[PDB]
Amino acid sequence: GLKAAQKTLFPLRSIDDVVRLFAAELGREEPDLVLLSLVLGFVEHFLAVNRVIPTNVPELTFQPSPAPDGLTYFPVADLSIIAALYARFTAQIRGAVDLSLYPREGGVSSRELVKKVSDVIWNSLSRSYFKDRAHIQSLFSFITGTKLDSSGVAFAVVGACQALGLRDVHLALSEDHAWVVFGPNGEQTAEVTWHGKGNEDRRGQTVNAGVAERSWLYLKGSYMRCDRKMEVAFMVCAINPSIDLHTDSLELLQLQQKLLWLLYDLGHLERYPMALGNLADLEELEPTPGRPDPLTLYHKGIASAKTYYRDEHIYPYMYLAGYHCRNRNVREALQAWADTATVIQDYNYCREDEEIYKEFFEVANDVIPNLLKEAASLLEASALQDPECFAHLLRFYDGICKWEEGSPTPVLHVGWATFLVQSLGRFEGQVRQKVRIVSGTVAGTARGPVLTFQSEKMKGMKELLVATKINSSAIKLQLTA
Ligand SMILES: CNC(=O)O[C@H]1CCC[C@@H]1[C@]1(C2CCN(CC3CN(c4ccc(S(=O)(=O)c5ccncc5)cc4)C3)CC2)CN(C)Cc2ccccc21
Repeated sequence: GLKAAQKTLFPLRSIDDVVRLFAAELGREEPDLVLLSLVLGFVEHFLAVNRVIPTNVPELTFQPSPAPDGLTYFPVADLSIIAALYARFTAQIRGAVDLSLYPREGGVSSRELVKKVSDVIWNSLSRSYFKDRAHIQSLFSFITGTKLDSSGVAFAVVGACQALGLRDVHLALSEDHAWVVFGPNGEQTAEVTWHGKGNEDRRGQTVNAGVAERSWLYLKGSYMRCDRKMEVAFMVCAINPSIDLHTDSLELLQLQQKLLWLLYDLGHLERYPMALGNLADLEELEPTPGRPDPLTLYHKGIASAKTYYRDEHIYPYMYLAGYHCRNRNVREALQAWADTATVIQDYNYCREDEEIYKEFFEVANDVIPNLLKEAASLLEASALQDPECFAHLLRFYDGICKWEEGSPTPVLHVGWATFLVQSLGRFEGQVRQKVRIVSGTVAGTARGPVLTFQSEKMKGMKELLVATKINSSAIKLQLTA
């Protein structure tokens, strides 16, 4: 329930008031996920979902404040409103799950109980709604509009488990999926939501099969296993400032930025590489004085991935590659994309890994080709004369070819092939020839750029890629084989 220490910080008439609430709750032994998710959901609703202030609705009020170029109206999170919704949730879950009927062997939650709570959330949801709809992540959505996005279901199951007093059930995240972790050592996995559009219902099942499959979706087992603090972080990263496709709520941007700096300072993003990248993106738009540069943050994310996740994550490098791409840094962007490909090389492409495929596809056949086309125009009155770029480009295609190896479905098709030739061509033979494609001569040590191919496809083409004249026939045929 809501304790006196929580209720005294209400009402929340500003961003700074909401941050105070989070700061307090993060200090608590067990931060209340339900309360924090409801508050965020409440403010997001009026700052992005429906910005029109209600004319008839009493008891609901707005707080005027000076804006940095007139006035801004913030939704006042009243204790009456937030507690009413909090009460509705706890009522709904407690009045559906009979704890007496389940034996809590030394506090450890049984698989049967986990599945029950998972079913309560699942069966409460609307029969038909657009699953990729924005602002349907928070518990405010589950209560007010009974709609939740894919990862939102998993967050709710964890929030609901917490309400029931089950302090061992936690959120488990990958880079494109969410599930639950529980057990006496927290080694029992349970699917509690769906993935993609029409890929069957694996709910209630274990994650073991996807981990063994070497699929990017279950990150070969080196996925995030949240604590209550990392769950709060997820919640903050889940803030959606999008009003529409081209505009954003400044208050929700300013709110997500402040909450992430708070989380950072208590060291709660040290195991969340994608959060460091999100904070970096926000620091790029409106940098807060005193705080580190976006590049410091982009690399803190990469550092986190290498330290706590065996350097098996893709987005930390994508976040950096995007920043350099935005800043037209070409070599640095192509370096970062080549690093991304080195990670995906020891993964196998499975049907459910479609999101990361679409990402590599856009960079290989749209983003990189545009950067090189732009680079070519700027030459006529530099990165196309740098041999390191051409090495990075080839290392990028090396990782993708290596990824395809051992995969049940092919990655590279004739569509990838055309853009390889085009991109190779953007570099003059003289520049291409400077890159030495060496397999190595002596293993270890005793007491122009150099590149080694890991993939068979790229190895078989080493001589073709470096030739003065490009044989489109052979290069296309070898990449697609
Ligand atoms: C923010 N951290 C986080 O955990 O946000 C959670 C919170 C709620 C769900 C959400 C998420 C994430 C969202 C972030 N993307 C990562 C972002 C970073 N990208 C990114 C992709 C490509 C490039 S590029 O360089 O190739 C490029 C640049 C320019 N033009 C073309 C291409 C640059 C940047 C996407 C990851 C998923 C949502 N998701 C649907 C389910 C989910 C599931 C588990 C964990 C998190 C999440």
